[PDB]
Amino acid sequence: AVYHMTPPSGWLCNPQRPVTTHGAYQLYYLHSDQNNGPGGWDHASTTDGVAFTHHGTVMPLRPDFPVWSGSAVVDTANTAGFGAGAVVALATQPTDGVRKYQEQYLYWSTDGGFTFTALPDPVIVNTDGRAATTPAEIENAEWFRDPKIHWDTARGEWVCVIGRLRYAAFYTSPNLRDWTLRRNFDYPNHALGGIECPDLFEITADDGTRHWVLAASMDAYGIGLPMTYAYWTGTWDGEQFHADDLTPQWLDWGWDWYAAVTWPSIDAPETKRLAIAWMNNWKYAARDVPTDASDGYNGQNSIVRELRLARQPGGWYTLLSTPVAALTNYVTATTTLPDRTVDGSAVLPWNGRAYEIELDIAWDTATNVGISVGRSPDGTRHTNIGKYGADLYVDRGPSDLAGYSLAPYSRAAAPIDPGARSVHLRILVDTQSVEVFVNAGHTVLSQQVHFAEGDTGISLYTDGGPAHFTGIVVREIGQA
Repeated sequence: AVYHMTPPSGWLCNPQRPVTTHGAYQLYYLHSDQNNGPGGWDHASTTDGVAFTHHGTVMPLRPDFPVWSGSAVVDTANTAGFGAGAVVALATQPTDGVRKYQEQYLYWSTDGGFTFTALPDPVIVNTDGRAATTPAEIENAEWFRDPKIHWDTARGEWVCVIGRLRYAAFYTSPNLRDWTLRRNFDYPNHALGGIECPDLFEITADDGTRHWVLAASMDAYGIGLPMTYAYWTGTWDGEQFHADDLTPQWLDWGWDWYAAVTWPSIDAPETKRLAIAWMNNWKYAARDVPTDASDGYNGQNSIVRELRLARQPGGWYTLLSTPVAALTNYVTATTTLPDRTVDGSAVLPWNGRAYEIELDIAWDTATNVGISVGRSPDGTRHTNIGKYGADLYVDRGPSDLAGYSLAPYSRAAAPIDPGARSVHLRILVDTQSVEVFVNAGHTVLSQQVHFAEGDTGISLYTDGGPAHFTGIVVREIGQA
């Protein structure tokens, strides 16, 4: 990947919410030497959200004691007693290597999050596990992970949300060590998924109102929905979370945007948040990838995006997404191409493997319009991005690579007004991925695509009528 974070080597997995220290973002992420094997937390730093500097392991795997997802906060006020400004983290670990014993262990750092020390006794015990007898009880005790901590300014205390089987548990604490159980958060459509890597935060909307947001990585594929990140706007009152609407909204409609995490930006923590996700999907994550053979590593993170909460008619709010602005600083060349009308298909006179392409498409009677990226000159390979019916789709099927096929997960789609007769697209193409930001960023589709060396072309196509392709600009991107 030219501009997507990847591990120097090994298996990359769940990113952990970055903390801000030493004037930079300290990102942590699950890492293992063996693909889908046990591991711990590794560390990387980024000043702009694009380029990263890897620092190695920070919370190592220990004999039959791996470290799973969690979160870290800067104890500015020294509420935990490990020193003012100490970086305090909570992570799920299966005690004694026993899955039903998975509980939350605390780790702390006094050097801005570079080295950590472990607290021998877990701060949030899995009592369910030490009583689970029936299959149901055990299955439930085996889903108690990914603690996400948030400082509730209004109540002056720490609140933590933990993922369970189809529900989320909440705990509060004044010192990060002594936690008090609160009321679970239940949602009605369990076909949605069961809550992993939950997110909890406060953000101020474009109208100045403040809001809480509870989210989590799901798996609603069974009901035609994403396997990414869903969120419920609402309020946390210290006892329970009140979702404004029990039907959640989605942040990505692509195949690969899992275990996403968000964090407040440096320049505007209350209104703008940054977000990054592991670009993989458990339907096929456990396998070797092209990069394994070519570079000895497996997995990359998504591009970092900026989020903001916008008010909607009726009084509800929704998040909008956009590529981190800093990406612009890595643009090495900018190519504009003349507007053109095409009826059928046309190959653009440009080739590349890592770039961003923006364009507008307008049509009338056409029943399908789109653009193909990663097009091989032999015409057999390409990823299609277009509008059809009520879908703004991304079809990576024609890009399936022998020995690494992503089939049958080929056509992803975001909802789009079926009456739309034009659309704006901003597409980020890298060596192993395609990320599509639609229109104003309300819908985004992120997916890994295994492009071959020669998959460099771009073509335009329509079905059922001509379309006018305008404002075509391609920005080549170079790494650091």
